[PDB]
Amino acid sequence: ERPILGRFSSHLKIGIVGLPNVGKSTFFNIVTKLSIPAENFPFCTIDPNEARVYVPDERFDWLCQLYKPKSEVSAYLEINDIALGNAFLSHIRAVDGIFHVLRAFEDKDSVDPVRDLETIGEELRLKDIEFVQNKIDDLEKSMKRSNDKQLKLEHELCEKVKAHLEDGKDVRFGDWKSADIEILNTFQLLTAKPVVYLVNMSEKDYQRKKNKFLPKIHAWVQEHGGETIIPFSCAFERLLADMPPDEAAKYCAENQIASVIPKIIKTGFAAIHLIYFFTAGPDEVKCWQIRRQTKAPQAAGTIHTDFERGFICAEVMKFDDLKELGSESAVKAAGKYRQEGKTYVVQDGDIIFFKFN
Ligand SMILES: Nc1ncnc2c1ncn2[C@@H]1O[C@H](COP(=O)(O)OP(=O)(O)NP(=O)(O)O)[C@@H](O)[C@H]1O
Ligand SMILES: [Cl-]
Ligand SMILES: [Cl-]
Ligand SMILES: [Cl-]
Ligand SMILES: [Mg+2]
Repeated sequence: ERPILGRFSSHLKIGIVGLPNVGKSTFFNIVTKLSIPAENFPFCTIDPNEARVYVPDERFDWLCQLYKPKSEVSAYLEINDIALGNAFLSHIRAVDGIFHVLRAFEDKDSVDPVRDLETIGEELRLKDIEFVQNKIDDLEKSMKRSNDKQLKLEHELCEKVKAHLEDGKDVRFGDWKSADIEILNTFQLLTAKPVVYLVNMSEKDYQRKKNKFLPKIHAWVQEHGGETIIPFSCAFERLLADMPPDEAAKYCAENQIASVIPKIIKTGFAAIHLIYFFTAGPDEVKCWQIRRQTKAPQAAGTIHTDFERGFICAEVMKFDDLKELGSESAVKAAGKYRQEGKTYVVQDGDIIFFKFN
């Protein structure tokens, strides 16, 4: 319903945030080892702390089996290893979502995730108050010399925002009007950025699917957003990425265990409000990355500007209808090759051909 809280930008990043020595770089290096080579994004500089990972998708893979196309193109998630400090917030402001890593395994100076959640939670809210407060000063200083309604509106929000933060809540979970969000998105505020909780634990805990700290983390999250908790073992994953495909498959069978990195990649990608639509022929099958609540013309623009400027229609078929009926010819036969106009919001998984001029 409401507009999305986050920057109206193409190149979205997710940051690895957490207390020191909980698994941040060990998780990043697993991610890095699975990354796309930086030379394949020639328009971008990929710093050593940055990596981009293919978003795995079973629907995408099925479309590659069907068309057996010449070019298979995936979407990607950009993950940023950050660092806790002050210059910590430079790297943290430049991302659009947080992999909040939390330590849930015993050492071999204390072990507690919910305490670490509070430390970072509080530390995040405080530096947002610091941000809001300064613009609160700058606004009312300028309102002395101007009668601008926008200065008043921005001032009213900044007061309501600081109330929310002092009340012990994150800007992300406020009940904001559409126009408040517009102003909020200018501020790039830390607690406006979405979180995916990654509970790092032993390989034993992970495989057993039980952990002493998990119910205490889980119940806390329900009281603070209800965001996704993915339990994972950083050691197991490190171990598993270091071994080749069939050794991994033998290991996964014999230990009755499986990697959750794909789920982590998928969940992070969705959590920062990205989706994609497919295009699919023998030429290529490609995932077309877009923000949620994107209308069909703006989606078409992402391929070629003309597709938007002279937009006629988007010829869209759902994935479920293609896998069921076996081919596009067959989907057409059943009158399921729909035709959508300029106010059609694109669904994740839509397979689209655009008509224009
Ligand atoms: N599930 C686990 N079991 C055992 N050891 C682990 C597990 N997860 C992480 N570790 C170890 O704990 C350490 C965590 O450090 P690391 O992953 O480098 O975080 P970091 O990047 O140092 N965070 P920061 O200090 O903010 O830079 C590593 O040396 C890991 O080997
Ligand atoms: Cl850094
Ligand atoms: Cl440092
Ligand atoms: Cl097209
Ligand atoms: Mg690190």
